[PDB]
Parts: sequence; C-alpha cells; structure tokens
Amino acid sequence: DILSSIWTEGLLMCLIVSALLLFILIVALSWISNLDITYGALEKSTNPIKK
Amino acid sequence: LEQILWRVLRGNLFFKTVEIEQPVYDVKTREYKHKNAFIVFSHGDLIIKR
Amino acid sequence: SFSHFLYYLVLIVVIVYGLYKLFTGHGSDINFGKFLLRTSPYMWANLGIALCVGLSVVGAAWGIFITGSSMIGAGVRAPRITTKNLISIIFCEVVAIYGLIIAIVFSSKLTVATAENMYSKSNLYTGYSLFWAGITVGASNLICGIAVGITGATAAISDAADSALFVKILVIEIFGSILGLLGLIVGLLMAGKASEFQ
Amino acid sequence: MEGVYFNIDNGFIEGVVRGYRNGLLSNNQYINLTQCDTLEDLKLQLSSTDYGNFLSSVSSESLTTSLIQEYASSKLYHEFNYIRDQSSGSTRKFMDYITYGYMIDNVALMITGTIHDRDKGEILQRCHPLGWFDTLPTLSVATDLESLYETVLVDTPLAPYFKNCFDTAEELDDMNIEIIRNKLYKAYLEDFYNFVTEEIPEPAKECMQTLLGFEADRRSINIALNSLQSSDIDPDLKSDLLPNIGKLYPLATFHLAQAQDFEGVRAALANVYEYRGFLETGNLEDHFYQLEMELCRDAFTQQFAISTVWAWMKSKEQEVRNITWIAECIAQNQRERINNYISVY
Amino acid sequence: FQRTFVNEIRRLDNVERQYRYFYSLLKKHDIKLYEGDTDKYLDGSGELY
Amino acid sequence: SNIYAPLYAPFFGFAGCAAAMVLSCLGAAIGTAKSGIGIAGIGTFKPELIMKSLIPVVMSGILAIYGLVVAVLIAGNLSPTEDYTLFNGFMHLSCGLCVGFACLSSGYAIGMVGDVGVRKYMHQPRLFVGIVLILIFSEVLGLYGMIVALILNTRGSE
Amino acid sequence: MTELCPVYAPFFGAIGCASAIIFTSLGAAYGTAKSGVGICATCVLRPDLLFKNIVPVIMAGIIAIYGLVVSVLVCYSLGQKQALYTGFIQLGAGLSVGLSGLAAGFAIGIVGDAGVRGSSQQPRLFVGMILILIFAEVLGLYGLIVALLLNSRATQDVVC
Amino acid sequence: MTELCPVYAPFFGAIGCASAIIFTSLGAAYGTAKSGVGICATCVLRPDLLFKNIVPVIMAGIIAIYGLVVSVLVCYSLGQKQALYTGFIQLGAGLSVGLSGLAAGFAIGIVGDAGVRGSSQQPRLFVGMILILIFAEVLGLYGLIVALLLNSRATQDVVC
Amino acid sequence: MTELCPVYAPFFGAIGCASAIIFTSLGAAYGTAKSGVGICATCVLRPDLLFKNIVPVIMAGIIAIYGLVVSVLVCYSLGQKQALYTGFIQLGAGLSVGLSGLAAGFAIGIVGDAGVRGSSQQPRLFVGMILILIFAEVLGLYGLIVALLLNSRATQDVVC
Repeated sequence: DILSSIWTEGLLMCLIVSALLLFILIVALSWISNLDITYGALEKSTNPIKK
Repeated sequence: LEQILWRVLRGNLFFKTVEIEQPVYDVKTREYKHKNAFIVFSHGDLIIKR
Repeated sequence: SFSHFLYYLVLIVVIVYGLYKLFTGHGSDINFGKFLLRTSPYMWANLGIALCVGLSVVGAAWGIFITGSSMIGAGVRAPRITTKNLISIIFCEVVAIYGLIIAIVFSSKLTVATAENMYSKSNLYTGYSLFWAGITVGASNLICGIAVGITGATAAISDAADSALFVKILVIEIFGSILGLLGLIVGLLMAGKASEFQ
Repeated sequence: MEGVYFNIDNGFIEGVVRGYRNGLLSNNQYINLTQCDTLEDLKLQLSSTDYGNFLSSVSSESLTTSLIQEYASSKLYHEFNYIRDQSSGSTRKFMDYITYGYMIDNVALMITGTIHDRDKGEILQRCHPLGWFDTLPTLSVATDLESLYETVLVDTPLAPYFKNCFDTAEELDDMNIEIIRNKLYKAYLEDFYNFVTEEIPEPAKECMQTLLGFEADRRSINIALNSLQSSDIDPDLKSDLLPNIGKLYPLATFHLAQAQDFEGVRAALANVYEYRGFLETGNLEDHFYQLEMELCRDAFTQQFAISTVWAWMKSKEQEVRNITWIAECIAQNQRERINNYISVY
Repeated sequence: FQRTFVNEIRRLDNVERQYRYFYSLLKKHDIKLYEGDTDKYLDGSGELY
Repeated sequence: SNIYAPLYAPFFGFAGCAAAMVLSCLGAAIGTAKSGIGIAGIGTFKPELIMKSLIPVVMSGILAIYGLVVAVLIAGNLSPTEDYTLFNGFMHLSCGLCVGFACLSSGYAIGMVGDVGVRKYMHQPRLFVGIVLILIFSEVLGLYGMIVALILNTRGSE
Repeated sequence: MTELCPVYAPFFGAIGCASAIIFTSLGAAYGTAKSGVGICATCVLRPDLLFKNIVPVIMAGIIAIYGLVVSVLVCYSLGQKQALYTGFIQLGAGLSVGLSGLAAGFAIGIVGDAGVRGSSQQPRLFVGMILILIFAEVLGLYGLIVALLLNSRATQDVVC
Repeated sequence: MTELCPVYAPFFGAIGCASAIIFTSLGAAYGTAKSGVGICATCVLRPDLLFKNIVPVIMAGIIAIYGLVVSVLVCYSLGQKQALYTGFIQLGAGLSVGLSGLAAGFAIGIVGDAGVRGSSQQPRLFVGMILILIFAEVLGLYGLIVALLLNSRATQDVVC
Repeated sequence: MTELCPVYAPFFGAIGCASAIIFTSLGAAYGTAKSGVGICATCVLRPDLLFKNIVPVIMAGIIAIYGLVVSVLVCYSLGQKQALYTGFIQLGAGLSVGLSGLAAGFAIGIVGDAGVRGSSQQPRLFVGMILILIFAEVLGLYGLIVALLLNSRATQDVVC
C-alpha cells in the first residue's frame, strides 16, 4: 500500500525542503539585485554660479 | 569641445590636443586643475569667429 | 511579466494533471491523507522549530532597519532623540526573544522514537502540533515586528519635531507590541498537550 | 503598504528632509521679523532661527536686500544638492526631474539675454543654479533655434521636448522665445506626470499627481491672461501652449484657448469649483501662492512618500520670498505692506 | 535685538569676524598659528585675575 | 480503528488554529500601522487632537481579540488521547479561515478609513462623529467572521 | 463510508461555508474603504452633508449580511456523514454569493467614491448616485438568490 | 535498508550544512556592499572618519563567522548510514542560523548605510549608530544559539 | 542496484562539479563587469591611477579560482558506482563554494565600482577601499573552507 512507485515519500520530502530553500534563495537574490550605488556623492560636480 | 565642433564643422574637423603635465592654479576658484592645449584648423572668417 | 506567467503555468499544469487522474478513474491516487501519514514526523517538527526562530528574526530585523534608518535620519538635526527612542528598537528586538524562547521549549520534545512506535497516533500528533505552532509563533512575530517597526519610525520623526508628541505616540507602539505576545500565548497552547516523541 | 519597503533606500532622506521642515519659519517668527528697525537687526533676529550664522561673514555695511536673497537661496541649493547626492535609483530620477524646470527657464533667459546684445558675464549671474548644465553658456553662440538645437541642445536632457518648436519663424525675438519657453514646459510637465504615474509608488503617486496638476493649472491661467495683451492669436495656436495634465483639462482648457477677453476667461473658470474665486477678487498672484502652500502643507501629512522633497523645496522657496519682501520693506522704510508675507505654518 | 547690551556685542562680534578672516589667510599661505599657554589665566581654580 | 478518525485529522485542526491567529494579527497590524501614520501625520500641526483620536487604533486592536478567542477554542479541543474525527478537522479549518480573512478584510478597511479620517479631521472638527460611524461599519465585518467561527466550532465537536 | 459518502465529503461543504464569508468580506471592506475616502474628502468643505452621503457605506455593509446568511444556512446543514453531492452543492452556494458579492463590492466602491465627490458640487446628482448604487447593489442580490436556490436542493431527494 | 536509516537520509545533513554558510554569506555580502558604498560616499569629503566609520563592515563579517561555525559543527556529524532523525536535526540547525543570519546581514547593511552618512553631519550620532547596530548583530547570534541547541541532540542515544 | 549505490547517484556529483564553477564564474563576471565600468569611467581623466585601480578586478578574479579548485577536486571523485552519500556531499561542496562565491562577487563588484570612483577625488580613500574589499573577499574563502571540509569527508568509510 505505497504512496507511489515514483513519487515516494522520500522523494517528496527532499523536494519540498528544496523548494523552501530555493524560495529563500530567490528572495535573497531579489533584494541583492536592487543595490544601487549613490553616484552623486562620489563624482565631483561644479558650476560657476555658486559661491 | 570636440563633440560640439564636429557638428559645427559637419565632420570636417581637424583637431589636436596636447597635455599639460601638471595642475594649473585657478585662484578665483581657489583650486588647481589639469589642462590641455588645443588647436583647430579652418580658413573661413565666419567659421573662425564662431 | 515573467513571474506571473510562471504562476499561471503552474496553475494550468496542476489543473490538467488533476483532471487527467480524475477522468481516467485513478483520482484516488493523489491522496493527500496518505502523504501526511507516511512523511516522517521529525520533518514537520524541525521545520516548525527552524521557521519559528527564522521568521521571528526576520520580523525583528525588518522592524529594526525601518526604525533605525528613521532615527539616524531624523537625528541629524536633533541628536537628543537617539537615546530616548531606543525603546522602539527594543520593542522590535523582543519578538526575537519570544521566538527564541519557543525554540527552547519545543527542543525539549525531540526525543528519539522506537521504530515499532514510529508512526503511531501520539507521534503524528506531536509532529503536526510543533509544525503549526512554530509557524504561528514565527509568522505572528514577523507581522508584529514589521508593524512595530513602522510605528517606531513615525514616533522618532515626531519626537524630532516636538518632545510632547513622543509619549502620545508610544501608546500606538505598545498596542502593536501586544500582537507578538498573543502569538506566543497561542503557540504555548497549541503545543501544550503534545507529548515527547515516544 | 507603503512603509514596508520605502525605508530600504529612502529612510535617511525622509528623516533629514523632515528635519528641514521642522525649521520652516512659523507665523510667530515672521511677526518678530517684521518689527526690526534695520537690516542689521534683521540679521540678528534671523540668527535666532534655523538660519543661524549664515550671514556671519558679511560686514555691517555690506548688508543689502539683494545679498540676503543670494545667501538665503544659496543655503537652500546646497541642502538640495546634498539630499540629491545621498539618493539613488527612482528617487535620483525624481530629483533630477525637479531640476529640468529650472534649466528650461535658464535656456529662455540665456537666449533672450543675448538676442539683446549683453555678454554672458551678466546673464550667468542671473541664472538659477539648480538649472546648470555644462553647455549652457554655449547658447550665447547663436541667435537661431535650429543652430542652437543641433549644436548644443541635442545633448541635454531637454532634447525630447523640442518636438513642436521648430515650426516657428527663422528669426528670434522676445515673443518667439516666450512661445518656445511655454511649449517646452508643456512637454516637460506631461513627461514628468507620466514618470510619476509609472515609477513612483503610492501614496506619493496620488499626492504628486495633485501637485503637478495644480502646477499645470497655474501655467494655463497665466498663459491665458498674458495672451490678452496681444492683439490676436490663433486659438489653435494657444491650444499648443496649454498642458494636458491639469484639473482644467479638457473642458476649461478648451474654453481658455478660445477666450478673447477677460470676461471670456472669467466665464471659462467659473464652471470649475476649486478656482471659482481666483479672478473675481484680490491679487491673483497671491492666491496661487496661498493654494500652493496649502497643497504643500497637506503633502507633509503623508509619510513614507517621496513627495515630501517637492513639498520641502516649494515651501522653503516661498520662505525666501517672504524674507526678501520683509527685508525690502525694512530697507526702504515703508511698512504698510510688510504684513503681506504668506505662510501656512 | 532689543536686549540692552546688543550694540556692545556687535562691536566684539565684528572683531571676531575679522579674526576669523585673518586665520583664513594664515591657512592660505600655510603659516603656523602660535600657541598660547592654556593655564596662564586659571584652570577652574577660582583664582582672581 | 474508526474510519471517520484517521490519524492525519489533527493536521487540519491545527491548520485552522494557525490560520485564525496569524491572519487576525495581519488584519490588526495593518489597521494600527495605517492609523499610526495618520495620527503621526497631524502631530506637528495639531497636537491637541491625538489622545481623543486614537479610536482607530483601539478598534484595530479588537481584531486581534477575535482571533485569540477562536484560536483558544480550537486549541482546547485538540488532544492526542481523543478520537478527533476528520469531520471535526475540516470544521476547525473553516473556523480559522472565517475569522482570519474576516479580520484581515476588516483591518484593511479600518486602516484606510482611519488614516484619511484623522488626517483630515484636523481641517474640520465637525468630522469626527462621521469617522466613528464609518469605522463601526468597518468593524462589524470582523465580528461576522467570529460569529460563524463559533457556530462551526459548536457543531464540529457534536 | 459508502461510495456516495466518502469520509472527506465535508471538506467541500466546509470550504463553501468559509468561501461565503471570505469573498463577501473583501467586497464589503473595499466598498467601505474607498467610499470612506470619498466621504472624508468632501466633508471638509461640506460637513452638513455627511449623514446624507454616507449611504454608500450602508450599501457596502449589506453585502456582508448576504455572506453571513448563506454561511450560517450551509453551516447548519453540514454533517459527519453527508453525501458527496451535498458537499458540491454547498461549495457552489458558497462561491456563488462569495464572488458575486465581491463583484458588487468593487462596483459600490468606485461608484460611491465618484458619486459622493460629485454630490458635494451638484445637489441634483444625489438621486443619480442612489440609482446607480441600486444597480450595483442588485448584483449581490442575484448571487444570494442563486445561493439560496442551490442550498435548498443540497439535501432534497438525497440518499446516503 | 533500514526504516530509521533510509539511504536518502544524508541529503538533509549535506544541504543543511551548505545552507548554513550560503545564506549567511549572502547576508554578509549585502551588509558589506550597502554600507561599503556609504563609507565611500562620505570619506571623499571627510577622510578622517574612514577607520572610525568602518564598524558596520566589521559587524557584517561576524555574521559569516556564525555561519562558518555552525557549518563546521554539523559537518563533523555526517555519515553514510546516519539516521533520518539526525538528518532533520542537521537541517534545522543549518536553516535556523542561515535564515537568521540572512536577515541580520540585511539589517546591518541598511542601518549602516544610513549610519555612516549621519555620522558625517552630526558627530554625536556615531554612538547612536553603534547602539542600533548591535541589536541587528545579535539577531544572528540568536540563530546560532538555536543551531547549537539542536546540534547538541544530533547523536544523543540515536540508534539505527 | 545496491540501494546504497543507485544508478542515479553520480547525477548529484556531476551537478555538484558543474555548480562549483558555474556560480563562481557568475560572481567573478559580475565583479569584473561592475568594477570594470568604474575603472574606465575614472581613468579617462586620471590615467596615472590605472594600474592602482586594477585591484578590484584581480580580487574578483580570485573568486573564480576557488571554484576551479573545488570543481577539480570533486571531479576526480566521480565514478560509475559511487555511493549516494558521496553524491550528496559533492553536491553540498559545489553549492557551498558556488553560491558563497556568488555573494562575494556582488560585494566586490559594488564596492569596487564605488571605491575607484571615490578614490579619484580623495587619494586617502584607496586604503579604505582595499580594507573593505578584503572583508568581502574573505566571504568566498569561508565558502572554500566549508567545501574542502565536506569533500575530505565525501569518501571515508563508504561501503560502495
């Protein structure tokens, strides 16, 4: 009276754990992709109008 | 400068640039800056003036 | 958008697979019930404990940076707020302590079950109990931590304007902090009758 | 909701900017300022406020209303550039979009100031510093829109906005520049409004759409009134100067375009509630500044919204106008108008 | 601006501005400002001078 | 063994218990957070109005109590020593979904109304009685969820 | 036990019972929320109008009554040994009032917001808003009628 | 095979061991990057603050140390024939510190990014930054504590 | 087949071997690209700084070498009849160095780009950039350390 000859309880446990870890990884990379450098502070800009 | 002049002269630009090896001092700005010597060739009076 | 295309594709695949098994008469194969009986109870317990502290910490961290960034920004003109508003950071950090405490309590139940007793009534009950109890404490602390953090940002930016506003707005903050404590209480109730893995 | 993600980048900006808002002069401080005897007293009184020591380097006999305006404005611009420099991403785009309006005015000032023969040395001192771009003084080279476009303006962020300017005459005068100046503003606001609609989150989106809407309406009414000085103009030409994003659009803008006298314009506005009182009574100029401040004051009640940058800018700009008006009355010893500073806070 | 010793302060404020200006020139030409003895008057001692 | 009480039944009972408490907190969290922004928004302009306008926050807090009551009642019925039937498992699952999403929906409305309510109450002092009246209609949405949750729990164990 | 009455049959009924309240509550909340913004915005200038133009909130609130009424009716019809057919009917009844009530809520929210704002400018418009809201309201009533008809057949002529 | 020791049991140990260092590395990298830009943005005008302001990078580094410590500890308990109970203990230990450290690294980054900028304009504000930043760091420590607790039970009286 | 050595066991070995080099190469590519733009954008005015600004590229390059070492190490351990346990350990080692190296790649890329731009304005900032980069570089080293530990344990006491 098995669950399946292919989708055994052993395989499903591995997959849903993998799905959880992959979801956390994707969310992590989704935040990292949004790191924008604050260019304005790093590059000098000048004009003759200011003091 | 050369970007602007290229359009003004319709691509007939003959243009040379040479470095000055050390900063030049701009006392009114109280800073010193690098500079380049440059030269541009043309014959037309109105073109020279522009 | 690619992500929403993926969601619909998964949904369509699931529906078509379900209908295929159903129409061919083998609809009883999917059998979620058997899946819950055959999966080892240690998985449910450990996911409950790990996500309990995990989601609780995410809550505290998410709240802290919302309040902390506001305190530092508002503090440039008025440094006096930096020490008085540390209370707001505390209300964020504490929900991690609640998650930690539950992790201590639940850890006491992870004994080793005898093989002949592995899937018995009591052991399955403890497996389900610690999973949902851990999720409940974790998620509610995650929600609580963010809500407190958002409130703390408005409190800090108000304090920089007029000191009399701070005590008035902190009332909203303690109201927010109660959510995490109620989560803890329900967590201890759900896990109350669960026996150790026999 | 808004607060969950806003602070990942904008938390520091929002905190500092509201620090500035807490420094806006209150009505009580204005009242005190109006009772100074001399400019040297005004400096001492201002030193009590958030302005602090900003005039500490100026000699007693150097104090003049023009200089106070320059120093008070320079304080604002440095604070603006600091806030911009500490920003990134969509916020950086938003703050740059704020600058475009000023450099559009600089372009028109630069051209008109050289159609009449006076050298760039004077004009650059009259320019608004937030509107600087490195090729700006090169616009003194020529007196022809085609030449000015192909040689300079193509490189500027303003390039997309000239789509309707080249149809004009081959020769430039004050009237023709004023047509160009308004045609640019039309495309600028319509472009700015779209960027806000697309890439700015709530509640800033709704708030910012309101602020730009009022800005478009103010231009529309001013354009209509100014056109009445001309003998005649094609209504289908006027319609190209009115921006499309405002509250007056499309109904009132259509009637404004076809108006030929003050009563026509007054009738055109009478069907729009929010402005129904503007032309019937009092000074029109002050009414707009009154409504502008109230819209800014409303915007500050939001939080976790980048619109506070716009509210702070336009609010403190009005503060400089208040300071200089009071300073002029003090310097000229005539005070019957001194209480006409306009302030919500 | 109405406190009674305002004008006396203005004189000394103006001198303070000028001393700031002098110190700027010392730094422009890179000349070391000389150091006075911190204890030549008093150190919290209450000593009359 | 009783076929109506398979050993996996408690899973759905706990799932309902978790849904009851978590979603109720989400509703309460949104209601107080949105209201807090409104309360703080007027702070610099009219400090007097705060203490007499925390009503949205207090009402938003009641939503958490609705969740607590249902979660407590469910947790009181689950036990390892009783033949907790599968029918009871589904009933307690619906108990969580009802009170959970009812409180979540109510919390969202209380937040939206509360924010603009107090945030414009500073312009018009006669507005307040209207704000309270609208909030009550926003509040009862959560109450309806609790009513059905209590009825489901009453029938499930009998 | 019997094939017509699987032990999992109550699941569909239980989901239908919850569905009736989930979606109606979302409809009522959205209708209340966006109507409230309209009421609060207008009453600054026209506070005397408040109790007249509050009507949309009442209309949105009634949608939740529909969900409660259907939810209780199916709830009193659930049972440990109910047939599978009874489960499907209850699921259909729950979805019918649920998602139809959600549609009504969105309509009331949009119409109420615009109608209240307009009514502050033009008193003739109020009766117009009420008529349009009646048509929005009736979309909820149709869903209820179907739900009640379905529920009436949930146990008629059934055999275990 | 043995019912308590299925052949796939080591997977949860191996992936948990990897997860402990992977998730903490991503958290530490984000903290190092976001605050590192802030240090560059300020030091161009105030270079003397450089070595004073570097603390946020230091604290972000500690989060990775926690990940390395847990990863080493669980790694020393892997084995081919290990029980399934041991496997999920190792997964819980690795996931606990991993998910915890990931959040702590992000918070250190966002607070540190603001902190060093504020330090430039208001000298009293440096200590304020440090106080807040510790309570981001400790959130990684709580993850370590739970990991150590679970790991302590990995081999206690477990029998194949 | 002997259940401790299923036919599919080397699949995790192969993916572990490939993962070690793939993910680190993505990290090294991002570090080289993001910092490369900064170098070019600054050196047009300051060519004299070119060979001092190169360091961020070198460090980003080293990240790739970590993955090459691990990939070669696990590569020599694959086999037709390897144990499943050996497969999981090889997978864990590959992911450990791979995704940890990817995290380090992002950090070096961001701080490298910001660092060289700032270093053009303020020469005292270069030491600060190098100091921060080392903390980012070390994250990849932790990934290598875990990977080597796992690999050392991948083939002891196995009973294939």
